Order: sequence, then structure tokens, then C-alpha cells
Amino acid sequence: TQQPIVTGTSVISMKYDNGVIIAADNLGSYGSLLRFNGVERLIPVGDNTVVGISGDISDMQHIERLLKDLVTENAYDNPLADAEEALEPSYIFEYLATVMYQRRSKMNPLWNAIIVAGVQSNGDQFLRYVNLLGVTYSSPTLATGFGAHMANPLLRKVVDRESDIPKTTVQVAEEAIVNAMRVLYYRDARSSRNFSLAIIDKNTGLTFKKNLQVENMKWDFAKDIKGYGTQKI
Amino acid sequence: QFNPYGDNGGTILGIAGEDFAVLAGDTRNITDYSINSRYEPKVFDCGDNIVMSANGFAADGDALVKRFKNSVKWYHFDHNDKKLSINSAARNIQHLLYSRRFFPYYVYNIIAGLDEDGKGAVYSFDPVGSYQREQCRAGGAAASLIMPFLDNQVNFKNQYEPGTNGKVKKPLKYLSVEEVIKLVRDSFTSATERHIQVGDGLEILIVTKDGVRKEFYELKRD
Amino acid sequence: MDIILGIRVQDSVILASSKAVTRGISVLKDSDDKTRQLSPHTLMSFAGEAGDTVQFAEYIQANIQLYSIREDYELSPQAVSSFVRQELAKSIRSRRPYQVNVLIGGYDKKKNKPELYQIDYLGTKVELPYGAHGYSGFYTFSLLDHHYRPDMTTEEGLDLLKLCVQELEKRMPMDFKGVIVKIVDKDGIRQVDDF
Amino acid sequence: GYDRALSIFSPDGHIFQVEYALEAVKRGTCAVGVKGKNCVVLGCERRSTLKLQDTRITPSKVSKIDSHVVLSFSGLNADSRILIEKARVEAQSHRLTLEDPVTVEYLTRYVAGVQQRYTQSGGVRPFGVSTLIAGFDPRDDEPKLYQTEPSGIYSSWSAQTIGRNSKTVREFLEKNYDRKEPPATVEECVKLTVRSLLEVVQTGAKNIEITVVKPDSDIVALSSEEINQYVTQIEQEKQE
Amino acid sequence: TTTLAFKFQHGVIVAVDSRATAGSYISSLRMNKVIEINPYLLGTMSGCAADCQYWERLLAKECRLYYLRNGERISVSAASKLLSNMMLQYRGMGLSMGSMICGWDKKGPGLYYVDDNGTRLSGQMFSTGSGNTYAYGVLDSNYKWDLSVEDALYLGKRSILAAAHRDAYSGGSVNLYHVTEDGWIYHGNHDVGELFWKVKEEEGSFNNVIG
Amino acid sequence: NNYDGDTVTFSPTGRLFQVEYALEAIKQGSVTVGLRSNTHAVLVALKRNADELSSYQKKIIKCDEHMGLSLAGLAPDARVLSNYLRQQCNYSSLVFNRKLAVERAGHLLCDKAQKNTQSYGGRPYGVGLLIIGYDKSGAHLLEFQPSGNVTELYGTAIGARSQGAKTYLERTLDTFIKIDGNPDELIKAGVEAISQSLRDESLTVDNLSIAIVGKDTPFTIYDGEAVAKYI
Amino acid sequence: DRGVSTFSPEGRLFQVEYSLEAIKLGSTAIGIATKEGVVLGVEKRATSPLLESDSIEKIVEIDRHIGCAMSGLTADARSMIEHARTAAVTHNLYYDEDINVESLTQSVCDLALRFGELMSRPFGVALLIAGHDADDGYQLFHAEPSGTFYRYNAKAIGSGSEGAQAELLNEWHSSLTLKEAELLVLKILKQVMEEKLDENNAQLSCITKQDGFKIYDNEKTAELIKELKEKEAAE
Amino acid sequence: GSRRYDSRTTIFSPEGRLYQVEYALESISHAGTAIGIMASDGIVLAAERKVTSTLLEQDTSTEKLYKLNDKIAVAVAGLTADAEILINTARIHAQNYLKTYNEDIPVEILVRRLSDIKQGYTQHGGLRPFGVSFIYAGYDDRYGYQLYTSNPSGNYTGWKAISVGANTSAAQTLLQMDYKDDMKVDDAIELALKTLSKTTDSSALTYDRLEFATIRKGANDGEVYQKIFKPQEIKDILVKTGIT
Ligand SMILES: *[C@@](C)(CO)[C@](*)(O)[C@H](Cc1ccccc1)NC(=O)[C@H](Cc1ccc(OC)cc1)NC(=O)[C@@H](C)NC(=O)C1=CC2=CCC=CC2=C1C
Ligand SMILES: [Mg+2]
Repeated sequence: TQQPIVTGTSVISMKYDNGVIIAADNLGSYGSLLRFNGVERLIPVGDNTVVGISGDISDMQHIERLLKDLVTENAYDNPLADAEEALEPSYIFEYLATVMYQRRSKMNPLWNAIIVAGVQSNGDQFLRYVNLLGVTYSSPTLATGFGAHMANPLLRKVVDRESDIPKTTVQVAEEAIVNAMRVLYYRDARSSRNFSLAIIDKNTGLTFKKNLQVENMKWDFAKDIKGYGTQKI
Repeated sequence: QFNPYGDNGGTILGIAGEDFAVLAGDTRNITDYSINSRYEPKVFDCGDNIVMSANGFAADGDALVKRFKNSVKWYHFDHNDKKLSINSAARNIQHLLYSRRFFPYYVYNIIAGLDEDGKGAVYSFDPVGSYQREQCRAGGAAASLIMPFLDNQVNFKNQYEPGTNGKVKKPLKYLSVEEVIKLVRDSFTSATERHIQVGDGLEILIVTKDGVRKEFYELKRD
Repeated sequence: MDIILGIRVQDSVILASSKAVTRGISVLKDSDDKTRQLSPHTLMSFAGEAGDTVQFAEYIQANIQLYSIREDYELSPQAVSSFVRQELAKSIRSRRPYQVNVLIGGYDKKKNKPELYQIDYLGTKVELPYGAHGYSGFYTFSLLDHHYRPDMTTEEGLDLLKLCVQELEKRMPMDFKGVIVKIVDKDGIRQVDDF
Repeated sequence: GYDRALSIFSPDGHIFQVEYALEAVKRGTCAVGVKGKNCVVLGCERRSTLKLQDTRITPSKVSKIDSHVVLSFSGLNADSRILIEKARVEAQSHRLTLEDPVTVEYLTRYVAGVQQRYTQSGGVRPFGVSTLIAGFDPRDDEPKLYQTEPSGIYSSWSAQTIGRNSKTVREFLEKNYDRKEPPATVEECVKLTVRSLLEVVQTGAKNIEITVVKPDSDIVALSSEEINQYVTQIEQEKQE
Repeated sequence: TTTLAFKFQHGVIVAVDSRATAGSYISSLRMNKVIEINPYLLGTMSGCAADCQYWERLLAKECRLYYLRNGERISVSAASKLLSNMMLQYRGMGLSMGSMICGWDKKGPGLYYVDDNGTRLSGQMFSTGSGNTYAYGVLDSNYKWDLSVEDALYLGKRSILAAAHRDAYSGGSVNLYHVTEDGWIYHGNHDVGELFWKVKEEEGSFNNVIG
Repeated sequence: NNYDGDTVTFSPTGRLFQVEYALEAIKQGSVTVGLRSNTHAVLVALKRNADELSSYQKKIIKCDEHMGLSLAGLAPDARVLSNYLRQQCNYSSLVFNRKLAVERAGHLLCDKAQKNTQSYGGRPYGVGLLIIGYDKSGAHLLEFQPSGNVTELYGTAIGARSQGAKTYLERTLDTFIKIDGNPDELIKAGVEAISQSLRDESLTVDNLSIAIVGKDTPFTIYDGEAVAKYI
Repeated sequence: DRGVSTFSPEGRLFQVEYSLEAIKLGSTAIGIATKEGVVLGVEKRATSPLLESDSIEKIVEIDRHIGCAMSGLTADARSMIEHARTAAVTHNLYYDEDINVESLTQSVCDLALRFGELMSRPFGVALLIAGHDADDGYQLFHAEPSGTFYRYNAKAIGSGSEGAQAELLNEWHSSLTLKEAELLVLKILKQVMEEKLDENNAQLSCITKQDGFKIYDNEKTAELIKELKEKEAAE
Repeated sequence: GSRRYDSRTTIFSPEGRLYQVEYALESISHAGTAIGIMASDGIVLAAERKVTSTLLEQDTSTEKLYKLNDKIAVAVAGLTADAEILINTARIHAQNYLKTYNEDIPVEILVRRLSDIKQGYTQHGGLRPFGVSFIYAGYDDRYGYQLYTSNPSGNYTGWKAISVGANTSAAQTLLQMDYKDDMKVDDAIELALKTLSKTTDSSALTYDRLEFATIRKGANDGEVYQKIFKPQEIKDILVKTGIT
């Protein structure tokens, strides 16, 4: 049993017609202190998977190393390591889910919420969630922390059910994700303007975008707001 | 302090027919007031004509089902591909649950299938491993909403024959698979109305001598 | 369990033990014998937490019986009491201590003397002319202090014991369902069937 | 730990260490067991090479395992103490867990099992001991007499002998003991047990020990004078 | 729950209810609270259902192994002791079990009470569970050694009924058993709803209740 | 001679005699044949009986839905090694949701057998195995020797008189590799291959044992009247 | 000296081969499987007339549906029987059913090769395990210390085994009745035994679906011996 | 591996003897003779030190006679170092018994415990046995005065008079001849010294070549006293009995 110290906030994601998108901001909070501003919380595994992690950063760095070691171990005595016997998103997720549930069963959890986004060998989209309790679930949209409360409602307006996935393009999906990140910056006190976004497509592969910023923000209406009720000046 | 348990909501229902059995459950997965998934399968085909659902804390539910599926696999290896009977599966599951008597699987488990005489069978379990064979059983969040309705409409409790005025009971006539599915759908539609954790979708697994069939129905998404 | 008494007279030791066993708000039994014969001339009564009492008593019984067979010889009441004390003193610092209080009544055939030992669950041993455990002594010791002589007969010891039980029955809020009385002397152990 | 396999098979299918343990039994003093109609008698040889012995304190050949069961032996003396101790512990352990004293058959099966375990465990040698176990089951008046040996096999006997010159006394028992009509009284049973030992013992003085076991935990050891009277009566009838 | 068991001239009666609760919710209307360990041995269940089923089914394993090793049926005294020793291993670990081991052996009919604390008591009459006080009331006033098999079965049945009526956590149905020297005999499942109205009319009892 | 008392001792020419003696146990064992195409992989095994009253010792063991083997030598050692494979196949599924690659299965068997050849007290395994399977890289056939050596092959045979079947497969190499999408013809080639190792005795209904795995075919064993088709 | 788990140049485990020689010295045990049941019979072989022959227990119950006969160093069988009984009842605990005869036999044979430098040597006893289950019906198995077990229609183990097995070769057919099998075991036992066969120095037993495993009384076997003598004198 | 170098200390010979026990007894037969004689009013322990030197400090030396507790003592024959291992174990066992039962340990119980330890080394562990034979002299209120002996086999027996070490055959014959049941301590002292004086391999028996001890009820009233004799006291008793 512990408590989280340095933390990362929401990770958001969604499926679209040819793949998946995942995003997360670059902040490492120390309670209310916005301590670290250059933290990457999306960690690619090969060219077909991106693991997005929220929660305790020290445990994230531990998980990051497990995945790096997993790639190394898979290549051992494996001539098809960069082909048929390469790591799949489902393999990577189930490994993490096994670790998370074992750790909670020893009353010593990895204090995280994880989303594994990727594309399988047969072109199928993969998107599944796992957390410190070992709880797992899948959905057309997935989000952690505040993202679950604010991002999912926006992303579910694009992909409300399974049948909406083939109708959703990468431009529309990316637009929805970017809008959600702006809304989180407005309303999540433990978020930052700077974020990273990753697209895993079955045709164009893995596109990893760094140093993105929330833009087109509405603040002008603030000038007119005065007092808390009766004040006019 | 770290709390190793959680509540993923959901509700399940098992009904045993004369020569069939059904195991139904909603597809909604939740934490607190949020929806995790509108479609997260909860009832599984475990092989040997047995269906299973572990309702409550999803992590423990997935672990138990995974271990039972494994137990079926090793039962084939160790005993010359012998079919695991529903009563044998039930007793095996008791020992899986009680192996964690002091750190329980937080789930209410139900299995369904056919007994060795070909008749419909449902077995129900508590988190620590008490089990028993039943005709009708609802489990999970809206279990208290559904069970009384099944006592009334499946076993004809408090129902008597007109004219006699309480002297002669309503006779216990058997129900068809079409009749049972109607009672299942109405049970979940009613549970969806009055329970916030129930909704999105309903998945039913029907077991007969021919095998395991699936049926899916939409539920209210609010 | 509750009340266990003991008195050492001229030529014998008398042990009185309640018959009641309670579980929840219901008296499950009113004829329970809270005692074990450790050897032909040594008797141990016991009282404490449910389950622990009998388990401890039978464990002691087994050890003394094992000793008797091995050496073809009966241990003195003093030797048995010391063995019992050590087991309790060992127990009190264990992960889960045995919450058992005992009286050991024995007749030493070598010295031709009756002996009564009082041992609590901590391993606190004392040799006494009369003894009790729990609240039993609060009601009875004033009577024993007054009436007790060391040259008393077994019959006089029983009469003084009746007076102690009568006082308990009057002033205790607890119904302990009477007592089973046993006498330990040179001829061995016998039960007083009418009391 | 020392794990060396000492008891192993040989090309001809023999476990020599178990067979050499039987040779140690052959060297041991003679022990005999005879069961009558309502009793069992255990006779034991005491070699008279050892005089100036203190017979009060010297370990007796017959040992009580419980109040209703006894055990005598032939072979290594030190080895027998280990079996006796284990048997005594098991007897109390059985009373404690099952609330009945051991049957003679159960106690025998346990002791035989200990002997067997020492024939296929690493780092240990077999017991150089064969035992005769006798007594009466609780609330039963049928006499019981069993034999065990280093290999771990056991069986019930109407009458049996073990130890040195056991071949001779067994020869005597086979022709003298009638199954249809066993020794009806204690006297007849003791007399037959003493007679059988007199074939081998040498002198009938302090060389013969007798222990009578009757039903309901009635076990007594005969004294020198009591045994000497049997020795006197036997030889006086023989002079004819 | 409510369970009872008593010895008498013609063996031992065993009667239990069939209700199971999870708080104030009635989780089960008909649960078997008796376990058949062997043709001459029964076991009642009160407390945690899981603990009762697991340990008593494990006792049956150990009682069965006794028969194979010794070629003879285990005594009621020995069976009850094995169970109490199991409870003593998990001492203070939180088990909740209250059972009566009922049977017939060489000493005649046998009845032992055993609970999670390790307590093991021999006796003629016992009753366990939340409704045991109501059952004892009827038993104590009507029990005799000279009871007929028919009257004895009714007493145990009527005693459970008394408890099922008053105790909120007891009810459903009554399961009866009769233990003889030829083994135990099941005397059926009796719904309390129907049994109550029947007893009321025939016996004249429960006058305060309207029907 | 002086260097064959245990597995921990090299001979002066660098040989391990206990391993070579374990290899000898395989040669005494009954013949079994393995072969594959691009779509399917087949095991064929000649079962051996004690006498006419006895049953015919089983030769083929299933490890997973997509993998299994045939044995030749000490049967109990095959049970130990197959049990290990069952666990490893199962560990891969439960932890990684991944079917175990046949090549990796061979590497695991090699390493398990090796430990028994370098340590004092233990002994080498006295059995040879032919592992077949279908994974993400298609059909596979492996030959396991208790020395630790594992080899991936198109076809092979082990056991008594196995040289005859091995020569046949070496001639037929170009033919049977091309038998794609035809399980019955691939089995025929295996039955014809194992027939080259027979003397005196012939293939009867309770003598022959066949197993197959492929693209849309789980590992299944055929015995009794199920193999009468191929006699 | 040499390792306990050592291979011979021929590819056999020395100790396993030597334990088989010990089994050849053991008393004869015969098993015959039919469609009406499986019969098990043994030679008691008392070393002396004072030895109470009824205490010789070479036929043993494992479960109600499984029996067992032994030959060789019979003391080694006790731990095997204990394991078998535990395995049989434990499976009944876990799965609420009878255990398959083959599965029970496999569990016993798993102990066999658990020896090294675990127990210090292999078992010096062979077992004939007979039983019945719903899947494969009436079965007879021969469990060796090698860890190998063969199923048999009929089998003899012990000192007169090869002579008895040759006799079982000719006599056994698939339409044998239970009564015919009983007389056949008695016939072959009488042939290979040193002493004259009677109810006191030989024992019969059987396993049927209805009545389960039963050891025959000496009075019941005596009649079957008398029935055998008359039918042999009939031609 | 290691098997090559294992002597196998715990095995039977073809004749059914324990090799190492027999060879240990052969070792003990070369050790200095120790004698024990039990009388009605006490026990005597007499023992011969092996070929000593004039420069050996005798008054502070102890190689034969050791004290286990106030009631029990032992005479040693064999390897002294081996004996001290066992002696310290026996001293601990006596104190364990006293702590448990609050009574002095009965002689036989202490003897059985040590003999069981010796037995263990002959049956398991693969270690050499202890090359030691003890004579136990002790008193308790059950059997009174008692003499026991134990040897490397772990077998123990009770005696009225007994010898261990060298020339036991000759010594036992002499003891068997002159011993009587109504004998007293002062007479037993004389018998012990006379027996050593005739069996000794030395030219003459002197004070510097002896260790001596008595266990007497010759203590003020109902109690027992152990007396380990000093060099000057051994010299006096040698003159008194008429040996020097
Ligand atoms: C009275 C009902 C007490 O109120 C009885 O004592 C009864 C005994 C009993 C019932 C069934 C089988 C054997 C014995 N006791 C209970 O039912 C018991 C009371 C209880 C609850 C909790 C604890 O601490 C853990 C101790 C005692 N109730 C249960 O065990 C409850 C938990 N059972 C269930 O909730 C339950 C739900 C369920 C669903 C499907 C199948 C079985 C189910 C059970 C047993
Ligand atoms: Mg709803």
C-alpha cells in the first residue's frame, strides 16, 4: 500500500475507421504544484502499439522499463521478431493486465490507469483499459481520470456505438480528440497546455506527434464578468 | 489506504428449463456514476456445454472465469477427454472460490447447462464458495428487483386458481424457451428503468443438447 | 467457562466446577464436566475461552500419559503443575496465547499429602489450601478464610464447599447450573454423584 | 543434508541392507509370543554372559506401548528404543485425535510403516529389529499377536518366535501348539511359553523373562520364583 | 437459520429450515442445510454457508478415508472431533460455523455439537442458529425419551415452525431426517407457508394469527 | 567405461556416455514418423503391446489446441516433458494471450533437458520426441533428443528401424511438401513412410496411431476404427 | 559406488530393472477382465502354519469401484495404496464423481520414478489395479515400478507369471462369464502354486458395477474350489 | 561427484554388525581403564589416567571423571574431546528437566537421552560415531544408587559393578569374584583400587596416574554428596588400602 506522489492526469483515446488515436498531456504534478513540464506519458511499443499511462509517474517509469525489456525478450531466438512473431497490442495489454492484477493481489499496486491503443496483425483496431485494481474494459472511446467525465461524452457524440467506427475518418477523430484536450485544459486544474498525440493506422502506420498545444481558446467573455452577484463596476 | 476491491455493477440471470437453460446478463460496465463500456461481455461459453458469469468486481470475475476455463482444459488432459458434467464443474468452482476464503473473489457466480439426464440446470454461488442447484436465480445489482418477479411468474408463488379462493394453487406447468426469453427480456427492461447500473445491452446464452446459442437485445442507454 | 473451585483438606483435594456451557444467549448444556484426569492421583479442572480450554487440557493429559508409559511411573502433583505452568508461560508470548486458567488437585503418594495448585493463563502458579479463578474467589474466599482448618475431614470439606456454592448461587447474577464435585485422595479420583 | 541411498536393489533383486538387518535380528536374544484362549504371553531370553547386572534398573525386554498393548523385540537394543518411543507417541496421538485407544493391528501397522520408511529413505539405514506386538483391543476379549521385521512386512500369529535359535523354538511350537484347542488357561499358556524357551535358553534361572497380558489392560510381569516353579515342574515331568 | 437435533428411544431426529439471507434480503427460499456424510452420518449447517459446506464435505472425505483404512465405519465421536480439530487450525481467522454431527454407531445413537471456536459437546438435544431459542421452547416442554417415531418427527417439524414464524431470518421450508441403526431416512421437504396453516387448524395453536 | 558412472563426467574423447545411453533407449523404442506440408503437419506412430491380452501403449500426446508430440523411449519421461510443454503453452496464453510458437517450444525443451546433463545426482531424459504444430508462421515439425538438441525439419522418424522411413521421406521430400489443403493425402504419405520401417508385423486397427494439426484443424488424435480408413 | 538414477549401456535404468527381479520372487497374483466384471486372485504363501493366514492382506480396496492386488515386496505397496485411496477420494471431493480407473492408475504410476539422491529407491512391488467406470467399463491395469502401466484383458504377476500368462493366452476370450473367470483364476493359481491350493492359502475377489469391490469369504471360495475339482474330473 | 569419497559410516556388515561402532569399541579398548562399583550406602568411581608425564599439572587436570549435576557423575573411556561434547549436552538436559518439572532428573532418563544421541549417529547423518564409553554413577529417590554404562552403539545397561576401557575382561572377572551384595563404600573403594592395581599395564599404581570419586549418602542427614578426590587424597587412600 502506498500513495501516489508525482502524477499524470487524463489519457484519452478513440477508435476510427482505419485505426486508433490516443493522447495525453506532458505534465507531472506534485500535488497542487505543477512541478514537471516535459513528461512523455505516451510510450510506443514497436510500430503498432502505443501505451498511454496516467497516475503515479515513478510506477509509469517502471512500466516503461518492463515494456522496453519485453521487446528485447521477444527478439531473443526469434527470426520473425520484426514480422509474424512481433509483439501485438493484445499481447502487450494482457501482460500489463496480468502484472496489474498480481500487484493489487499482493496489496502493493502500481498506482496507474493504462490505455493500450494499437492495430493488430489482421488490421483490427485494439483499444483496452486497465488500472491499479486489475479492472479491464474495452469501448469505442476510452479515457482515464477527468477524461472519463469530460472527454468520453464528447468522443461518444462521434462514435456512440460500434457501427459508427467505419463512418468516422481520421480527420474527424483527431479533431474530436484535440477539442477534448482543450476542454480538459479549461476545466482540469491538474492539466497542461502542452500535449502529445499518437495515431496508429493500419495503412499509414504509427504517427507520433510531440509538442502540440491547445489553441483557439475562448477567454474574451471574461472582461464582461464582474463581481459575484450585485457588483456592477 | 489502498482498497483492493471495486464494484463494476451489472446484473445476471439464470433460468433452468425442462431440456434447456439460459444465462443472461447486461453488457454495461461502470465505476461509481460513470460508464466504462456499453458493451463488455459478461457471460462466457466455457466449453463442455457450460456457460458462466461472475458478477461483481470485474477483475476477480475475469480471473475466476479464466481459472475455470483452465480447469476444464486440464480436466480433459488428466481424464482422457472426459466431458465435465455441470455438477462436477459446480463442485470444482466451490474449491476455486474457497482457496481465497481469506481474500475472496468479490463475485456472485452462476453457471448453466444440462445435467447428465439432459435436463436444464443452473448452479449459483456466493463469493466464498457456497453453492447449490437452482431453477431460477438473479444475481448482481438488480437481483432484489428481479427475483420476486421470477418467484411469481416462473414458480407461480401466491397465485391460486380462480373460484377456489386460495384453496387450490396454480399448477406448476413447464415453460418453453420462447416463454423464458420473454420473462428474461421483461426482467431486464424493468431493471433498466429503476436501476442506474443496468442498461445499454442484454446478451443471452441459451444451452441445449445441440450446443450454445447467443441472442442480443438493446437496452436503454441513459 | 466460569466457576471452578478447589479445597485441600487433611487427606484429600476436592474440586468443584460448574456445569453450564453458553453460546450466544442460549445455555447449550447443563451437565458439562470441566475436568481431565492427568494421572490416577492427579486431576485438573479448567476455565477460560471457548475451545481453547479442552484443547489445552487434552494436550496436557496426553503429555502426562506419555510420561507415565515411558517411565512406568506417576509424576508428582508438583512436577505436573510445573510442567503445566511452563506450557502456559510459553503460551502467553506466542502469536495466539491459550486463554486457560486451571486448578490442579493431586495426592502425592510419596509424601502422603494432598496438594492443590492454582495456575492462571499467564503461568502464575501458587500452592494453596483453597483456590478459585475469575470472580469465584470474590464471593467465596471470605467464607473459606473463616471456616477453613487444615485438619478438616473430606465430609467437612464438602459441607464448607456447599456453603460456598450457596453463596455463589445467591450473590452472582450468573446461573452456572450447579457444580460437579470430584475428590482426589490416596485411593484415586472419584465423583460425588449427589450434590 | 545427508541424502545417500544406502538401501538399494542388487542385480539379483535383493536389498542387502534390509537382509543384513535381518542378520542383526538373528544375533539378538530369543523372544517368543504365545496366545491362549483368553490371554497372550510374551517370553524373552536374557543372555547370562552378563552377570553383576542390576536387574532393577536394566531396560526390560518387554515394553508397554499403552496400558493395553505391549512390545518385545529381537536385534539391536538401541534401535528398538526409537521404534518404542515413536509407537508410544502415536498411541497417545491416536487417543487425542480419535478418542479411542489404538487397536493392536493399527499400532503394528504404524511400527511396520516406520520400519518400511527406513528402507527407502535417503541417508538412513534400516532398523536391525524385529518386534512382537501383543495385546487386546478396547472392549474386546479376543487375543492379538503380531510380528514385524526390518523390511516392513507384518502379520498375525497364533504363536511366533524371533531372534537367535528361533528356528529351533518355532520347530517346537509348530508340533506342540494346537489351533483347534489353544492354551485354555494362563497356566497352560505360560507353561508352553517356558517349555519353548527351555529348548534354547541354557539355564532356567534368571535367563527367562515372562510377561502375561490379559484383557481390559491387565498386564503383569512374573518374578524369578514364579518362573522357577514352572521350570521345576517341566523337568520333573520330563524325567519319565 | 434454525436447526435442531435430538436423541430418543428410536434414534435421532434432525430438522432444519431452508432460508438464506444476505442482510435483510432473502437470497434463498430453499437451501439444503443438512449434509449426508454417509448412510449413518448427518451434519447440520448454521453460520457462513460456504464454511459449512466446505469443511463438512471435507469431513466426509476424511470419514470415507477412515472406512478404507480400517474397513469399518467411523464413530460419531471421532467424526465430530476431526471437524473440531479443523476449526482449531483456523483459530481466530474468522470462520463462522455451527453444526451438529448426528448418527448411529456401536455405542448407539450419537449427537455432537461443534462450532468455529472448536467447542465439541455431546448431548441429547441441540439447536443452533438465530431461531434456536424459539425451537428450544417447544422441544423442552414436549420432549421425552419414550417418543414414537411419528410424534418425534412432528416435534422437530413443529419446533422449526415455531422459529420460522417468529424469527425473521428463519423460514422457507422444513427438511426432516430420521437416523436409525440401518441408516438415515429422509422425511421430505415441507413448505412453512402451507405447514403453518395446516398446523394452526389441526393443532389449534397460533390463535393470535388470523386465517 | 570408467567415465559412464554419471552425467557429470566427460570421457577422454569429450563424450558424455550417460547421454549416449539415454539416446540408446530411444532406438529400442517403437517407430514414429513425423512430416508436414505448408498447410498441415502429421504424426504417425506404431504403437507397441506387451502381449495379446495387453493394450497398445499410447505414443501421441496433446499439448495444446495447436501443438502436440509423439514419443519414443521411456514413456514416463515423455509425460514429464509433455506436462512441461502443456504448462508453457498455457503460461503464454494466460499471460500474453499468445499461442506459443513451435520454435520457442523447442528452445524450452532443449533448455530443460540440458540442465539434467550438467548436474550431479540427476539423469538425462530417456525419450525422444517429435513435436508438430501450427502457429503464426505456418506448419512446423521438430525433433527432440534428450542430449538437448532440437531440430526443425520437413519430415523425420525416430525409434527402432527408423532409418527406412527417414530415407523414404528424403526421396519424397519434393512431393509431400506440396500436399496443401489435403489432410488425407498427407496422412497417406506418413502411413506409407512408417510402412518402410515394418518387419514381420503389419499395420492393424489397434496398432496404428495418427495425429494431425493444420490451418483450420485443431490437434486431434485418431485411434481405433478411425484409422481403418488409412490401413 | 554408482548413481541410483544411472542408465545402463543398453538404455535401461539399473535400479528399475533390479526391482523387477524382486517382483519375480513375489507370490503369484492373477487378474482376469470380463464384461460381467473383473476377477482378482492371489497366492497368500504363509511362511509357517502358525501364521494366521487371514491376516495376509494382498488384495486391497482402493475405492468402491476400484480394487487392487499386489506382488513382490508387499510392504512397499502400503504407501502406494494410501496415495491411491487419497487420490480417489480427493477427486470425489473436487468433482463430485467417481474417478476413472486409468486416471487412478496414472496417479499411482507418477510416484514410481520419483526416486534419486524424494525416496531413495524405486518400489519393489507390482500392482494389478482392477475397476469399473461409466466411460471405459470394466478395466484391468498392470502398474510397474518403471512408471509404465499397460491395460490387460488378463494378466499374471509374480513367481509363476510366465507360466500363468501362457495359460491365460489360451483360455481367455471376450465372452467369458464371471463364474468362468473365477474358476479360471483358481485353476491357474493351483497350477503354479507350490503348496496345494485351498481356501486358506489362496484368496479371490471381484469388482462389479452393482455390488462394487468385494473380497470373497473363505466359505465362498471353498465352494468354487470344490466346483473346480468336479468339473476337471468330469472329463 | 561427492559419492566417490563417502565411507558410509551407518551401514550393516554382511554379518549384521555396524562397522564403525565395532571399530569405535576397538578404539575404546586401548583407553585407560575406568571402574564403577555400587554399594548399599554409596557408589565408587575409579579411573586410570593414560601414560602421564611428571610435567603434567595434575591438580587442575580432568580427563576421566566429570560432574553432570549434583547427583550424577560419569567416568570416561575413549576420546576425551568427543566425551566433552556429550557431557555438555547431558548437563543441559539435566537443567532442562529441572526447569520443566522442578525436580532433579532421574538417572536413567539422563542416561537414555545420551544413549539415544549416540544411537542417532549409527543410523543416520553419515557421520562417524562418538568414540566414547561412559560409566554413569548417580542417585535419585526412586531407585536410589545406580550404575549404568553406555557405548558408541547407544545401548545402555545397569550394573552392580562394571569396568570400561582396557582390560575389561580381566577386570570384570576380578570384580565378579570379590563383589558381594551387602558390601559397603569403604570396601568398594578397596575393591576398585585393587582391581586397577592388578589389571594396569603400568609397572606400579601411583596417585598421579589415578582419578577417583565417590557418591555417598555420607552427607549430613538425608542428602547426597559428590566427592571428586584431590591428588593428595588419592595418595592417602592408596596408603590406607595398602597398595603403596
Ligand atoms: C440463518 C439464515 C441465519 O440468518 C442460517 O444460519 C443460514 C445457514 C445456512 C444457510 C445456507 C446453507 C447453510 C447454512 N445462514 C446463512 O444463510 C448465512 C448467514 C451468515 C452470513 C454471513 C456470515 O458471515 C460471512 C455468516 C452467516 N448467510 C450466508 O452465508 C449468505 C452470505 N449467503 C448468501 O448471501 C448467499 C447468496 C447466494 C446466492 C446464490 C447461492 C447461494 C447464496 C448464498 C448462500
Ligand atoms: Mg438505467
